[PDB]
Amino acid sequence: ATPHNSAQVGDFAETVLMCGDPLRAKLIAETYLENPKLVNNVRGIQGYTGTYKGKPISVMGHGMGLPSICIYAEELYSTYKVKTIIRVGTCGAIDMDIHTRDIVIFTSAGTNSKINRIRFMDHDYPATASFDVVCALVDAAKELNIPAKVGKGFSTDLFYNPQTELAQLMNKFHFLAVEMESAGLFPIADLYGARAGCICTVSDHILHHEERQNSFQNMMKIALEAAIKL
Amino acid sequence: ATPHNSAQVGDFAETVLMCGDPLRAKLIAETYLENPKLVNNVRGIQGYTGTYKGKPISVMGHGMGLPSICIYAEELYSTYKVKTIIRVGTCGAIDMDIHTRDIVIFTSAGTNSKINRIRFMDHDYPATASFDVVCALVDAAKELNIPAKVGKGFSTDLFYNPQTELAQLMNKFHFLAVEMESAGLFPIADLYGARAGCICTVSDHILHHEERQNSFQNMMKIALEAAIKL
Amino acid sequence: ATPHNSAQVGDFAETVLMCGDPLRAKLIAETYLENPKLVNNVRGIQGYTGTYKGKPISVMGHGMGLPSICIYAEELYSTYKVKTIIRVGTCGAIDMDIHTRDIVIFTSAGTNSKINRIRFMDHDYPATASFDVVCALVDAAKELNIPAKVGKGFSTDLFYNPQTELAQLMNKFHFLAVEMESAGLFPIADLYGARAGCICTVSDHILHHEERQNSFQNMMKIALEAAIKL
Amino acid sequence: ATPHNSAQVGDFAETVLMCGDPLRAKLIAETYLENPKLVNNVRGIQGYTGTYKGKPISVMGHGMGLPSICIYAEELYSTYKVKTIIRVGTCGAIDMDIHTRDIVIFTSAGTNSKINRIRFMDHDYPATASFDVVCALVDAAKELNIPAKVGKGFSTDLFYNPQTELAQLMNKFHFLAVEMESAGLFPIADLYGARAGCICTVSDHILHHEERQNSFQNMMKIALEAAIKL
Amino acid sequence: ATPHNSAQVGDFAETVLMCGDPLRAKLIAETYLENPKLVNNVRGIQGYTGTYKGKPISVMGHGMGLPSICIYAEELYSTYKVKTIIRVGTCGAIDMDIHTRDIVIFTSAGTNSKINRIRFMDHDYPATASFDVVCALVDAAKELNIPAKVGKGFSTDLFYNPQTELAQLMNKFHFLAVEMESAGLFPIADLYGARAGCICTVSDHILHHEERQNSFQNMMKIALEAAIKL
Amino acid sequence: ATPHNSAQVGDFAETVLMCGDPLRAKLIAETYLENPKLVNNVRGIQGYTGTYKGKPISVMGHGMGLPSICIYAEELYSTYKVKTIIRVGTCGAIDMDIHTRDIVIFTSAGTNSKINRIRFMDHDYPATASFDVVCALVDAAKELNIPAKVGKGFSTDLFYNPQTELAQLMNKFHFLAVEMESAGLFPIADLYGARAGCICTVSDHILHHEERQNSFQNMMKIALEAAIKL
Ligand SMILES: Nc1ncnc2c([C@@H]3O[C@H](CO)[C@@H](O)[C@H]3O)n[nH]c12
Ligand SMILES: Nc1ncnc2c([C@@H]3O[C@H](CO)[C@@H](O)[C@H]3O)n[nH]c12
Ligand SMILES: Nc1ncnc2c([C@@H]3O[C@H](CO)[C@@H](O)[C@H]3O)n[nH]c12
Ligand SMILES: Nc1ncnc2c([C@@H]3O[C@H](CO)[C@@H](O)[C@H]3O)n[nH]c12
Ligand SMILES: Nc1ncnc2c([C@@H]3O[C@H](CO)[C@@H](O)[C@H]3O)n[nH]c12
Ligand SMILES: Nc1ncnc2c([C@@H]3O[C@H](CO)[C@@H](O)[C@H]3O)n[nH]c12
Repeated sequence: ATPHNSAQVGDFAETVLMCGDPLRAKLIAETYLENPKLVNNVRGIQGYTGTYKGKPISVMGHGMGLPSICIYAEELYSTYKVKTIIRVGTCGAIDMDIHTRDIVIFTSAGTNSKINRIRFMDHDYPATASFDVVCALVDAAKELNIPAKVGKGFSTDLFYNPQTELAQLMNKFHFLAVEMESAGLFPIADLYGARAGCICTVSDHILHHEERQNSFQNMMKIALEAAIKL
Repeated sequence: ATPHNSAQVGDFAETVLMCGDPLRAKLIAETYLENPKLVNNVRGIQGYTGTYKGKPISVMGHGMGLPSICIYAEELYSTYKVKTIIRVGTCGAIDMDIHTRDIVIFTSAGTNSKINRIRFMDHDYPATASFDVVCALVDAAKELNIPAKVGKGFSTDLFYNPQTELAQLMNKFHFLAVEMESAGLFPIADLYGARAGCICTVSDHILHHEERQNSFQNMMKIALEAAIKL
Repeated sequence: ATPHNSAQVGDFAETVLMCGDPLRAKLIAETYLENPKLVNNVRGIQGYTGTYKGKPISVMGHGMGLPSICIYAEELYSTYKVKTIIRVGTCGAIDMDIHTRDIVIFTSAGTNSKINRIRFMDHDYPATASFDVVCALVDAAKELNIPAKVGKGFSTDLFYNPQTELAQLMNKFHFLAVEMESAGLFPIADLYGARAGCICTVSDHILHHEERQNSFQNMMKIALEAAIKL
Repeated sequence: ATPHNSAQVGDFAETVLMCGDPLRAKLIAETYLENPKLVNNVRGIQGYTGTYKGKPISVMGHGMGLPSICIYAEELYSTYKVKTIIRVGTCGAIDMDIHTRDIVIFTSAGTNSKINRIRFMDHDYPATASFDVVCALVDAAKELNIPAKVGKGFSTDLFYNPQTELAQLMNKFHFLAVEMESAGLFPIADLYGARAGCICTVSDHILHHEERQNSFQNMMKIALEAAIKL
Repeated sequence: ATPHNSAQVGDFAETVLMCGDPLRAKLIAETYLENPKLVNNVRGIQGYTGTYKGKPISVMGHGMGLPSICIYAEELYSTYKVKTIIRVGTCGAIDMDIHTRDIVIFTSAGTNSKINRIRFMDHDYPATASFDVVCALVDAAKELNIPAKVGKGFSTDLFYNPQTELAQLMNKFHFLAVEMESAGLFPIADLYGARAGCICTVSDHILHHEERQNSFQNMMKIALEAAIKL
Repeated sequence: ATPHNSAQVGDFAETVLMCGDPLRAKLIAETYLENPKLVNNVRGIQGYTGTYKGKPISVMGHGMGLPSICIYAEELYSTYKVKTIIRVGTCGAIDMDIHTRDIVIFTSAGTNSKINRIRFMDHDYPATASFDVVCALVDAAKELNIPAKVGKGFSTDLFYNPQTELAQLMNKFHFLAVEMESAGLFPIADLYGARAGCICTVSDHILHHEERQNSFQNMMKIALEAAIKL
């Protein structure tokens, strides 16, 4: 149906969990979904659809960077009529009080990208996570009683950032972590009157980089349960 | 103590409700606070401190525009050691599904101002409301069972906006309303490791402008109760 | 008539003196105007109209910041058909040769605001004071023989400026002082084919902060006489 | 060795051909390389190393978008000491005189991304292809006598571009096609004193979208031969 | 002494009149100066020094565009210790009330150039003419009783401006005319604590282009007399 | 025919060599052209037309700066129907491996100017030299066996650059030299579906400034021969 998706309308669940790593998405499909079926693998993207506790749910990779997830997210809402996209994955801690292996739920995401300024008449668009998804993710975290920090994230265009001072500036403003997609995903959801959210497990710390899967499985539990709540 | 505040450290409660209209703040102090005392009136700003259900609370005007509230907010967190600032007031509906007299709770605020880009190395800072305050405001709204829409707000520098197309662009992205301070307030709270939030009652609709105090008193109830919860 | 002015067309003189402090405006009305009448107090803005040496003249507060004065100024020219707005007030010296208590007449004003770029296709708009008003203010200063420095001003959006290097950069370019409205006022006057100007008394020095009312009364004399000349 | 590459220094040839589609890279490795060995598959990126006409050569996917290829390209030059990266792939024709199935060799690439402005003090960096690689690609095209258009490319951040007028603007300036990586790749090569180039086969036309593999195999022949020449 | 001036310190008068056309400068030197001597002709720039009513005065071309006059102006203030530069020349009327052959005295100049933003931390620098020079030029105009309009000018980087809407926007803001140097000249004078001004004769109208030398000689009279006053 | 050219269509050859210095252009016309005739001298621009090895060719000055060459270049392509403009001249070495007296052929040019962003919807336009002209210039250099470096150039708006760090940033990215026109010339050629190129002789080094005509005559030989090839 699309240049990046061979699947047809209906093959994707109304709720899709996405992570950058396509192999991670395959793993997630085999590990948590029941009767998972490969619905799209254009570009090895590993798009699957199965069920969790009886409900339809899909998992697919989204690549790295705002331009990448923007392609997939817009096609999903627009063509495959998806309603909710929960980004799942890793990120780099910024705040000194945030440590590796911690779980973070984004309320919103800043960015050094130009995409949102392009779509918003060169103004400041607040890439905000859908309050529904934020609440569902936090409640899931509370019900499962899994500690999770909630707050600002930062979607960078440069994993290897030349502006070495930015890290400290963000720490002063208490940004929790850095990843590379949220800032792009959120506004697209708004455009389609749909929902988006993000939950990540800190894989490294950018201000002083210091059992890893345990944190990941917990994050997955939260995303999954939150998906059902939604 | 400051160029805009005659009061001294301790005169202000750790939680302050602020609105643009200084007379509105005087009214709020006389109407909802017990034993309200004028603690600052530099520039007729009408800063009062009293109690609500036994707890210390202050109300003060903040003028109109990001530059204005930025002055007051930074002095409060920094000098008067305030912990929470809940902006209370009016705003203009953008979204067609939002009508005059509706109540809106901001998750965040976009802006055509340059302030946040100045403080954030010319990047996109997501002016986000403190998740605690957003939750407190929403729960108060739920407990009081008062309908309130939650979502993106927009803090403009131009009440009379030359860019007449912006209104429709924002409606496409589902921004709820427009006011003139939130985008400035939120980042300052982050800088001081403190909290900020905003709740407004739609006084007009910018896309087709269509009992007004009733909506205001309800909004005040929510802000007040949320203040206690915090 | 307007969301910020209860007065009607004709209640305001064709020449209005404005300052940020509403109480200062009340003081000015009681101290220099004859038969002053409160014509607008929406938001405690303290708008009065009286006469000086027989001629009709109004004084009103304009709040702090470009967004604030922009609201008032545009309503005045547009709705109340005002012809001349002379901003009166305080400011912070930048230039080392300018000392506290000095009087400054702005030829123009720079700014870190985005407003003028928004109204001028993202280009450099030179927020310039009306040559008539500049001349009237300087001549008044000469006739009264009151020393006054004439030159560039700077309208900041951040009273508490994070960019601490800006102050020195401006001193190198010989900006006289900093305030928070002129840059917004001037272009609006141009749009309405009307006039605007600004005269301030240095209340503090930002590069080395070092009887204060005496300087203020002198500034007021100049503004007042210049108003008559216009 | 890197967060995105499991391989070690020496596993990659000094010349690497990269395309967005990881499956395409696997295909290229199986189809044109002799004794291809998977040297990196972190994130299913499909990184192989084999030989072409006796010389060492690697092929790897780079994902979609500037942020993506920027990660891979910088790690390759920096860590794996790669000297030449030739981007191979598809693109969308812009120019009316360019038709689907045509082959294009980029002299340089424009972009709506902010990455280059971030690394170049907010100025205009001309993302230029290494003259050596451009010449090698063109000579290969001449020696093989395969028609190929040479000129400007455009690396977009938005496959689905909101600014629908851009396409025509680019056609007026005679940009040949649009893809999503070149603009990011070129400057990185410059930084490492290394080389980069790009050759694409038009898969679609954005101004009037109108046997496809034949054009692809030809493009591959050129890239491959040019690699040997380098 | 400089890469663009063969003359040495002292060869130039402290007051220099400059125009874009080098032949025009030669003409001005032969027509109004007594005992004019060629002090610099690097690049055929036609730099002369002579006397007017006994006082030392120099005239030199400055080429077209901000980058050009910026070179000459900075070398003059810095190396040749010039104190006052009065730009003399032609310009294009913008305002409908301004007609060809009219004379205009710039209070300041806007611009679509990036130079001032580069030297002013990306903010809005108000390219303002030295109040002394503006006054000297206006008084000369009054004493000679030669009608001259005073107000905003615009220094464009594009004589052939792609943005065809700008002309009307500027007419709404009442910009008097357009030329290509003032915006660059003024800030440089500020930097050197020196003076600069500009007076032009409208040679064409950009909104409806409609004896020409007569207007020029009048403009020259004003510049010359103003030079003596300074 | 134009405000800057007295000549008429046909007076200029389809190939024109341009340099900033008008006297240099006169010299070039007298030194290398046969039967050179002055076809335009508006503003002492020194525009000549003659023949080289029997073919029609014109040489004209273009002043200093992008705004300047932009005027001349656009009039030439548009009005005088010129097909190829080869910029000839001097420049300042940036790269440490480039020394005074070296010859440089630009593949493209970066810039701190705003012109290209104005004509390209505020995006990154890659000011690229026509591949034909680059090839013709390089082949001429090869056939004459005259060493010449090929690569990125930088067209500055500020000969005296306040941003002293830029020089080192450019050296890290391996920009060869700096001049003041190329970035403006290239995009104009693209707009008119015509060709442009640039070849310069390093007159100074900006990172450590260290027989000069010999290098110039060699550069001229290359430009001239390349002109014939085109
Ligand atoms: N410290 C970090 N910085 C940027 N991105 C990431 C990530 C995520 O993984 C990828 C970068 O490695 C990308 O998809 C991003 O979302 N993990 N850690 C990161
Ligand atoms: N439609 C509207 N647009 C912008 N601001 C406001 C407001 C609020 O009141 C003031 C503008 O009238 C300002 O403080 C803003 O926060 N109400 N309605 C508004
Ligand atoms: N040093 C300073 N910086 C900025 N603004 C001001 C002012 C004026 O008073 C207010 C800031 O205190 C604001 O209205 C501004 O115009 N005085 N001194 C100032
Ligand atoms: N019309 C088009 N627009 C943008 N990118 C592409 C492409 C390439 O394929 C991906 C987008 O589909 C991305 O990697 C880009 O480089 N092909 N066609 C394209
Ligand atoms: N309509 C116009 N637009 C831009 N510049 C000018 C000029 C002046 O002459 C040159 C442009 O022709 C340049 O130096 C500029 O200052 N005259 N008329 C102009
Ligand atoms: N180091 C340098 N920096 C900038 N421009 C130049 C030039 C050329 O000569 C003029 C500046 O002197 C201008 O036309 C530019 O293209 N030579 N050396 C230069």
